[PDB]
Amino acid sequence: RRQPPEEVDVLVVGAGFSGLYALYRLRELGRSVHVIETAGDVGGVWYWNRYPGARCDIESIEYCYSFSEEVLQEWNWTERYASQPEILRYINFVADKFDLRSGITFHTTVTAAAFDEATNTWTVDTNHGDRIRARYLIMASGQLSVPQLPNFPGLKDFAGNLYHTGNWPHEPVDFSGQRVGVIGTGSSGIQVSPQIAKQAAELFVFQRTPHFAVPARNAPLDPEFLADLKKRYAEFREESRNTPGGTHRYQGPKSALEVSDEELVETLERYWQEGGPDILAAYRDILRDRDANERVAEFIRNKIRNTVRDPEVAERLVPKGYPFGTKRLILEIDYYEMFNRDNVHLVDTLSAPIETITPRGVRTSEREYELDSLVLATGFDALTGALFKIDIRGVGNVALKEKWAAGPRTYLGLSTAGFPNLFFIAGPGSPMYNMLVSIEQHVEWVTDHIAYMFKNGLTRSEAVLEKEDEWVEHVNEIADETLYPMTVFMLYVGGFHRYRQICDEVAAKGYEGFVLTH
Ligand SMILES: Cc1cc2nc3c(=O)[nH]c(=O)nc-3n(C[C@H](O)[C@H](O)[C@H](O)COP(=O)(O)OP(=O)(O)OC[C@H]3O[C@@H](n4cnc5c(N)ncnc54)[C@H](O)[C@@H]3O)c2cc1C
Ligand SMILES: NC(=O)c1ccc[n+]([C@@H]2O[C@H](COP(=O)([O-])OP(=O)(O)OC[C@H]3O[C@@H](n4cnc5c(N)ncnc54)[C@H](OP(=O)(O)O)[C@@H]3O)[C@@H](O)[C@H]2O)c1
Repeated sequence: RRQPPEEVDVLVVGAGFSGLYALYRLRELGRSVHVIETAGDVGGVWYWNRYPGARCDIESIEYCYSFSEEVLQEWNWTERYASQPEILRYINFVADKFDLRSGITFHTTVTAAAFDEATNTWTVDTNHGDRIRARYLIMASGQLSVPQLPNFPGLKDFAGNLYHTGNWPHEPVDFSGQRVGVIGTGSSGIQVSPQIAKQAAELFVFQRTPHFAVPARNAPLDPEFLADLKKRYAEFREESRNTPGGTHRYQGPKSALEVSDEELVETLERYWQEGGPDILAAYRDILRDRDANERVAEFIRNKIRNTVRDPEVAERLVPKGYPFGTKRLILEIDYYEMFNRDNVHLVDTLSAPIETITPRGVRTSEREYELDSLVLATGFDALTGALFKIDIRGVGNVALKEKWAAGPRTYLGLSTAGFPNLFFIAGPGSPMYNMLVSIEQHVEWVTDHIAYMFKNGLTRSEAVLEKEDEWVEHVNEIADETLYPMTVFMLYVGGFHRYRQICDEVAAKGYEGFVLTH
């Protein structure tokens, strides 16, 4: 294990996509930088979420780095949507190309960080006892980096094998001949269940809230397509940077209501057959009005009812109530087709809640389920989970967990008043669709600001309380034009293109909203 240095210009937490780029760029900018990563290697979510079927929901050609021309040319994506193993190879390939691991401390977790106004420096501590002093602290700790253990009664009494998709074994697990239970039907559960059902004797999928999922229609990547794209990859990426989703996507111009029944069915079957989340933008007001939303929602519901041979099973797979697209749209591969298998059973925990885990399995208010293995696909902590596991003290030793107790309050989602020289990558308050585009934009803005601080001899950068309140209010206001609040708003819904413009303007105006001092 590598030892974190005593002093550094910038200390980064996290060796996922965000922290690795920050490390690369701050090196290129002539700054001393170092990373602290709990995991044994690089990758972030793609190092932890090694469960079978883990797959990206953004097309390979978009979900990738663009800062390096060599990488864009030498790497060859193979499928429309990259599997977790491939994304990890891609990440390790970048870490190898640029010798990043020499500036990373693995097998180490940041536990405390306190800002000292006297020296304008952060003092960062780790569980292993290391103490690092850094002028700036970059939190690349992620949004879903804390696997959340569902507070199930009697969980410790389970006699079989317990797995969590967010911390999957680094050696493949063979479920052949087992009775397996999967708890959770989000992205993780929908992706891992079809893979497990190929091995297990009996698979029990425990679902509480049913969610929307459309077919991914994953396909090999035409190698000649990739060849032509590489001769124009920089232009293609700038295109992507000028979109609301940070990805190429057709923008439906027509209102979901003004169309006929046959036209709405044919347009949506088009998307349903083409696959992917682009169906979200089939019509311009899917996420703008409940009526347009429900019209597109019923079509998907009926596609479910038509795929599941058993109408009893189908109707509980059909989401109802909350609107379509308000939660990140899941892509499924043979998931709804799974429930037509004879070794798969859908357990509706809305009708029969889980009372306790037992030595032999899971006991709902209906029966006890005997399971050889239990797979928890129960998501992660909120976007603040990685930060709340750290004792973060700012001016006046006020802990961040307190100020953010009523929610995370930031300026631009990048900084928070009372906590200078601290920046969040891909955190709350910023756009979160194609995270690789948003991550590159965030790393560049932050490391540009840090280079700016060193260039001008300034040593303390702090967001202004009033602008923080203004930002929190603006983010809230733009949200009310959408159906998102129907589930301190954390997500910026304005779109990547408009957000980047905002951030560039702030930077082009001497970092308006910040207070730089020495
Ligand atoms: C299973 C899964 C699938 C996803 N699929 C997609 C997708 O298809 N498209 C998309 O756009 N986004 C997707 N995401 C979102 C994902 O968070 C981002 O795409 C991106 O990978 C996040 O990069 P990051 O480096 O900011 O965070 P992470 O990859 O989460 O990296 C954070 C790292 O920081 C470490 N860390 C945290 N706290 C500490 C600490 N105190 N000390 C030391 N180390 C610490 C963690 O161990 C982790 O390695 C997915 C996320 C998950 C979990
Ligand atoms: N690109 C991809 O393919 C991919 C893959 C994995 C994850 N992700 C992303 O990472 C995020 C999390 O994904 P995720 O699937 O792992 O988690 P998730 O989306 O938060 O869903 C967790 C599921 O487990 C259920 N659950 C949680 N606690 C439970 C309990 N105590 N009892 C019963 N059920 C419980 C939840 O039911 P309820 O809904 O009723 O609460 C939910 O269905 C998502 O935003 C997703 O976009 C993406």
